[PDB]
Amino acid sequence: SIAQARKLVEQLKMEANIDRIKVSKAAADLMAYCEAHAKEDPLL
Amino acid sequence: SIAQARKLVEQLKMEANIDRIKVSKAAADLMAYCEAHAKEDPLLTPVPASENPFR
Amino acid sequence: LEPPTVVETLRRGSKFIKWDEETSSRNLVTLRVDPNGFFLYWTGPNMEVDTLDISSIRDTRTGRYARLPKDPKIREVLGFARLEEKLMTVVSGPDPVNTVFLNFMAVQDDTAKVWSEELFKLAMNILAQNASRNTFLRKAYTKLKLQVNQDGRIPVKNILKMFSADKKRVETALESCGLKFNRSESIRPDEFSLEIFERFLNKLCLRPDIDKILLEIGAKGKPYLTLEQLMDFINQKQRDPRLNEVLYPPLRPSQARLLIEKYEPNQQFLERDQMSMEGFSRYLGGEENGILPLEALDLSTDMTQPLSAYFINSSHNTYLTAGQLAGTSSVEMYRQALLWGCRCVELDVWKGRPPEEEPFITHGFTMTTEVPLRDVLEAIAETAFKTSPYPVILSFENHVDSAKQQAKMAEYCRSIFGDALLIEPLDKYPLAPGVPLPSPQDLMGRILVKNKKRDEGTASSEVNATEEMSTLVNYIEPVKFKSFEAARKRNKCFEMSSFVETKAMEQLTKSPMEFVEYNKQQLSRIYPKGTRVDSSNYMPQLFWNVGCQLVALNFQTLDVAMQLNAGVFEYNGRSGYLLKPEFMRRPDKSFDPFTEVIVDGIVANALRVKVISGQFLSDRKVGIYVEVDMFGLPVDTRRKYRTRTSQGNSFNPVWDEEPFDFPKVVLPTLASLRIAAFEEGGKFVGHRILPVSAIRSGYHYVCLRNEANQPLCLPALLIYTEASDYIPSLMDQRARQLAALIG
Amino acid sequence: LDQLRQEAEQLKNQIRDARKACADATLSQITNNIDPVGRIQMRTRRTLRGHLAKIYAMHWGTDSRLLVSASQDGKLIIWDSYTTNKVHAIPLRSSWVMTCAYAPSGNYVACGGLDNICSIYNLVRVSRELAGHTGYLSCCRFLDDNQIVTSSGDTTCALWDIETGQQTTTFTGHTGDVMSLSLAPDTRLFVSGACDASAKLWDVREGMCRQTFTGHESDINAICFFPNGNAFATGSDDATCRLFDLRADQELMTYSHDNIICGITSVSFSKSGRLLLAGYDDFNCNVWDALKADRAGVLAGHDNRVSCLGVTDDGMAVATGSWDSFLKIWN
Amino acid sequence: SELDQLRQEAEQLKNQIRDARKACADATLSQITNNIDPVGRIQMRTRRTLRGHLAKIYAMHWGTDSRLLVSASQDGKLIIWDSYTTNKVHAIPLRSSWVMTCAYAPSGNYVACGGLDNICSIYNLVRVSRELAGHTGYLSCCRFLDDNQIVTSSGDTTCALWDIETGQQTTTFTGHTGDVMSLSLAPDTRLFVSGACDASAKLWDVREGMCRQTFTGHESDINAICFFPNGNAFATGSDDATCRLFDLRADQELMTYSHDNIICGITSVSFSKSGRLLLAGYDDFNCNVWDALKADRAGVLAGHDNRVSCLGVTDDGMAVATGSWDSFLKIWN
Ligand SMILES: [Ca+2]
Repeated sequence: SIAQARKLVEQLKMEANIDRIKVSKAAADLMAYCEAHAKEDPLL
Repeated sequence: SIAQARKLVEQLKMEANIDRIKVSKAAADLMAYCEAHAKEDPLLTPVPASENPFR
Repeated sequence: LEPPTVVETLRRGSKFIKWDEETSSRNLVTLRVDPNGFFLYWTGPNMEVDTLDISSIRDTRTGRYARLPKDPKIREVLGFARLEEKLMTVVSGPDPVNTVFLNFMAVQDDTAKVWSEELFKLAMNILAQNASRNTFLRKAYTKLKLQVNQDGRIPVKNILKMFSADKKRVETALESCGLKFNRSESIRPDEFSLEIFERFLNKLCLRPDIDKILLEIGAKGKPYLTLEQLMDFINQKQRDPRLNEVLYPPLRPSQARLLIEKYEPNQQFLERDQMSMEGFSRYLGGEENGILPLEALDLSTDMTQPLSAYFINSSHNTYLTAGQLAGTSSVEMYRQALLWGCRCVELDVWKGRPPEEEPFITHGFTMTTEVPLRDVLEAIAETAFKTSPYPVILSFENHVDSAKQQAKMAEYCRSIFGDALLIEPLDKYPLAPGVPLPSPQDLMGRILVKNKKRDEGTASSEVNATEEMSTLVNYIEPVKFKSFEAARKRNKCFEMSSFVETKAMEQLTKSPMEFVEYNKQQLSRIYPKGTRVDSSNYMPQLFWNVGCQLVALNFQTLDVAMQLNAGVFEYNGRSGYLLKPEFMRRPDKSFDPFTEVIVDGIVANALRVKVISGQFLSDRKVGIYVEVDMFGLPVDTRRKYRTRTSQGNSFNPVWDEEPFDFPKVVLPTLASLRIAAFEEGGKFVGHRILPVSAIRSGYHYVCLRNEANQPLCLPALLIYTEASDYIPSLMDQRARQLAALIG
Repeated sequence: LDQLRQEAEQLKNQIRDARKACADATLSQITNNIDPVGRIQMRTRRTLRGHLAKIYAMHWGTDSRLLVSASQDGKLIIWDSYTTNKVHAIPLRSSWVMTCAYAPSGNYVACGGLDNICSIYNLVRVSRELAGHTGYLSCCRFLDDNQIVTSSGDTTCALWDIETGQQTTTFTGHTGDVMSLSLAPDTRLFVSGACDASAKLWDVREGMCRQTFTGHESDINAICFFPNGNAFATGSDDATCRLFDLRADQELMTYSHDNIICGITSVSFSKSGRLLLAGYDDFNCNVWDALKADRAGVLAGHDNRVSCLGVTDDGMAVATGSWDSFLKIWN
Repeated sequence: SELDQLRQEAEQLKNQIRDARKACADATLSQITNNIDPVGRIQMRTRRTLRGHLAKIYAMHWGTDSRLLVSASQDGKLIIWDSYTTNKVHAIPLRSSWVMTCAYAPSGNYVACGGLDNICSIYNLVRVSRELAGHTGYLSCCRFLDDNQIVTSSGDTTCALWDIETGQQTTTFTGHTGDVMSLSLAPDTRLFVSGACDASAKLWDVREGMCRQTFTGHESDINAICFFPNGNAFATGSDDATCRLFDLRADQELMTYSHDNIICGITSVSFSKSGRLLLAGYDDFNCNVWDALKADRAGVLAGHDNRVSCLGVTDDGMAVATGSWDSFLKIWN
């Protein structure tokens, strides 16, 4: 039963070594996506 | 009661010591019969209308 | 109570010569009964399998009771010494007046006593009359599988006839499930299986009435309930909350695991304790989710109380089959009455002829057709105890004047009835002033005689009895009604006094409390006036609400009054005896019946019937509207409720509107619901009359009957009841109340 | 009674492994090296009007000219298939007939029915009145001038002697109704089909049930005997014909098909034994092959249920009796 | 002493996960898109009503050329519709009656199926061309990569990528606990996410068969998912009646589309062409189109009577088809 939990330890240890992308550039890129295609949208 | 079950075994008793022949010969006895009689059977091949009594 | 079981000598078959006196044509067919216990099918005269709905069988009389052939062409063919033990006639039909005969004749010895005993056991079985909804769809699938054509396949002209609201769906719904969908083609009976017919009915109709339930119980996105979401669906929404929960235990998570393993089709849901959407559309018309429980349908009432404290099903001039003036009297009408559940019949014995002196039956001074008396008592003693072993009260209108006809009709009853005619008083209850009447238990299997001891129509010109006819009158006895204070002071509880409908409305409203105070000791029958010459009926609820016992109707014309007196006597095991509620049979605590307020001593209920929808309601594309009556005490009677008519869109309409409330019913063990569904245009479809203290709450299928309480196969409703306890110029004072009840 | 159950059934599994030891090659394997008969079509040559109700049974003569029929009117009629002249007209005294027969001499024609009594007519009036069945009679066939084998509904058969009228031997051993029987062309043995799905093979010499055959799952309605004497073909209510042998002790073919559901009523063989003419319940008579298990033509000619057949000893034609009072002779 | 000493570290780094979000907690879209004007009042109309089904529609999928749409129903009848001329081009029956999904191909000559019978049956454009068995739960949603490989999502808490020439579970994915109700692909098909039943949104990398990112946030079921068209964000449905918008770069939920008088939960989510709109379905039979960067209702698409079961714009964003439970698959514009 511990081997189910020992999969989770190797599941969460790879969540530590992920590059942090902050929301300043990221959410503004989602802002920039809706503006770069703002006239190619037949439901507005 | 018991006697109908007694004779049920005794009728089945003579069914044990019966003899047989193989189905390869049993399907050869039938297959000899049809082809030796297919020349005159009036239902495989029809007959002339003169000898035919129903026409 | 047993489920309908087919014995081995009915599944395999026997060989029966079916004859008919009309066309004088007899074949040689082999009768069978399909293993569910539904139909009586035989391969026909031109190789087309006929049927007969086995719930539409009223009696199967054999032997000396059967119908003998009268034509010497048929008589010389069948062979007419002791061979009138192989006959069998199976009467059928919806009403008592309309009966068809199926004159069989067996070809082996002693196979007709076995059959006709085991067909009457299958026609009068409770759990195949109050059955499930899913049982009433296997009764409409077996009808489709039996009636094959000559080739032996199911014709598509039968599937386009049974579900025939719009045939543009059935031609589409057959073509999408993988069968032959043309107008003249055939489906083979082993590629038309119950798994396929179930898949046929899902494609046929669209069901938002079920899907509205599946949003309130929490099934949101996953196609399965849990065990927990079902275990508190029953104990929260579909549990009758009048009842004591210590004796009626709520549902356990080990008990609800069987409800999954009985209905759920998929295997990946069965092992995980989860029920799919098709498992819940199967459960709602299962054998546990019924509109009534099986404690109020079998013979479970306190049968120890005396005979003054019971509703006794009764009749008035029950020998007639038409209007009261120019009709035709019969003798078959007694057999259809005493089999239905009647327990008091009427006989108008009139003086016979001067050629030979023997009495007979006819209506006085109307030149109606006459039936002889000797063949009436043989049609009474035969069938008095074939459905209910509880006593029958004969009620003579003795009109003869000769002395020799009086003794001759006295010798008939002591000969035809045998030992079942109560000629002596019992040991425990002798006829002295101050005693009570016997119970139905201690009179079980006996037959009493009502006659004089030693706008009325014809019952006012009655003759003084003689010393021979007066020997049979023992317990129930007529005496001319003088007053109330003379009756209570005398205190002989073996007297009765008949009242017409008029003179008992002059004594229902003038003094109702003394009427109930008298109706706990003694009897009083009620029979309608002579000005209803078309044989219509007054409401019996006018005179049960003061506790009369033998309220008598006309059994021939089935209007809403006679559709009541055979829907309120279907309970207590169809025995024709119902116990009066507690404060109408107790000598200490009396009450006014006309009370606009609740009474201290009776708990009051409240009801909210919501009529959601209903499937397969009609043969033609037309709208349906539902009336929800509720009879009772005059402060309970509401007859104004009705839905709006639907559009006739498909097989099932949907009504989406407010529920019908009944807030304060003072006496709820006397009240009774009624849910009639009409066609748009007054044409009847069905009705079901339920009692009030026994009806469950929650989402149920009410499976409609016809106008004489025989089950219909396809139509039903999906209603939602909600019962709970209640948490709070004298004539015109009372005549303005009964006008909701008289109509 | 405990010991009797197992030692009887232990021999009943001694049959199956002895049957499995014999079943080396079923008959469909050997006949593949022979071409089929292809298509064969018969037409209605004569038609026999004069009956008034449903027709139940028929049996050609050994002189191969006449026949007989037994209607529900109780009107036994002897036809002539050459000129369509009713040669006699014999009225019964019990209109519930169920079978008839014909003698090899041509002089005696028997007919019995639901009235349990096998009357025998002379060629006119009854000569012998054979009674003793406590159930309904279902089929009877003549052996010779003096002996007739009947098949009642009291789960028996019989072997009479009509000069005395007494039963010589009661061929008992069935557990349900006995539906039909068929003698042998050498007239030494016969078969019997029941409502227990139990064909058999008896013998007229000793009186014993010699062999026993099972295999169907419904009633058995009619059985014919092969013109070799080696085989016999049965017909059941499960819309199948089968073909056994007295030596192989097992079914050898199974003449079934899809879109054939309703039961069977009467079978027979041809003169050689090549065909197997069955008469079904969906009003058509089929022609199978005794070796190929393929159809070869349908006799779609009747308007009600076809209830009896019979093929002449000269093999000229067949005849089908139906429920609409018609006898169609097909050649 | 061993089963406790892992739980001290099984929740140690998880607390570093949320504390990494606090270091990344810089702004939301309410404080960075507040100077953006809305789109106004959005009205649509029933352009074409595709009658032709017999029972509840349970899924649909658009084609590649924005013309053909498939629609599997509960009666077991795939119909490949033509939106331009209101045509039933094919009508493929099924051997699996209880359906809950359907698909189409990017090249456009293959269809899929699925449902309660645990089998995904690829057809050809009509005969049964393939079969995919091996799931021990109900099939719920299946999508296509190309003509050779197909992903599914099942009721046995496992997603599975298949091969269409062999018919076996080539790559199998594990890690959820409840059922797996829907999945969707990124527009590059390099990484696909799926939403479970027990309130999680996990991302599976297709090239390796092992997760790399796990989202949380819901308190109930998840019944739909769909991608933002640039492939760096996605959005889900729920049972708690709130859609979301997650950031695959920033690992954090960004915006909730919550509103009062909204008690029915979502059953279908799909974005629009330029990513300004988020459409949705509900149990009030409407189809509330939400503006993305303002978290606000902007239009009601109310043309049904029973609940909405599937929804989706085209590959150019011209039309939008909602398939309800009344067999009436509309097209809005
Ligand atoms: Ca009268």
